[PDB]
Amino acid sequence: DPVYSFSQQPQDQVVVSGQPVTLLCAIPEYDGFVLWIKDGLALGVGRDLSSYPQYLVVGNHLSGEHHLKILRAELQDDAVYECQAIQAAIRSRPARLTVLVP
Amino acid sequence: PVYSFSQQPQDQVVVSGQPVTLLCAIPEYDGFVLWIKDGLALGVGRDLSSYPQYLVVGNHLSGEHHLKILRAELQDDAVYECQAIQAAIRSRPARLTVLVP
Ligand code: NA
Ligand code: NA
Repeated sequence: DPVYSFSQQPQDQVVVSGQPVTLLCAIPEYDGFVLWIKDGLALGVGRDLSSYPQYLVVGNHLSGEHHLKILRAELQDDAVYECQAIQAAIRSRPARLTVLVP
Repeated sequence: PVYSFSQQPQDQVVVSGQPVTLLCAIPEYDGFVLWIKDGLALGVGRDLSSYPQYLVVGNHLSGEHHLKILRAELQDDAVYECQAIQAAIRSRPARLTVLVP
């Protein structure tokens, strides 16, 4: 089987516009590339999501954490997100973020 | 999108054992390009070192990021797309049909 497994995977969430949200992703003992995918499109490579001011990879990389923080949820963030590892060739379960607008 | 594909991959039928190239080009784009196979990214840019069977080829000066499958096998029958991170564009998906003797 895949040498690697996820220790944490992102979960579906309902959030309010303007609220931060952290989607969890962790892979123990894994020192390769991790990508976050939003509706099929990669947001960046590793911690470099510099094309998206609204998205930040956080968590303790020493703990194998690659959490996606959406700093201020807006309706455009209502999407399906997944975490995947290139060298490990594994994909997390997909997580739907529901954004509700005040 | 300030950027667009000059070439995108097309569906292709190939026999097991033969190489096959999937075209992808984005003129004047100096950001990241990824190849995606059945929803999974194969590498970043020219670094597809996790897969000895897949090489990115083509003239990078002309913005080409062609995927060369060196020796098609049954496990390579899949849907492929190329996509650009900073440009935030995805190509059309290309289905590679691999036929076996
Ligand atoms: Na960012
Ligand atoms: Na390779």
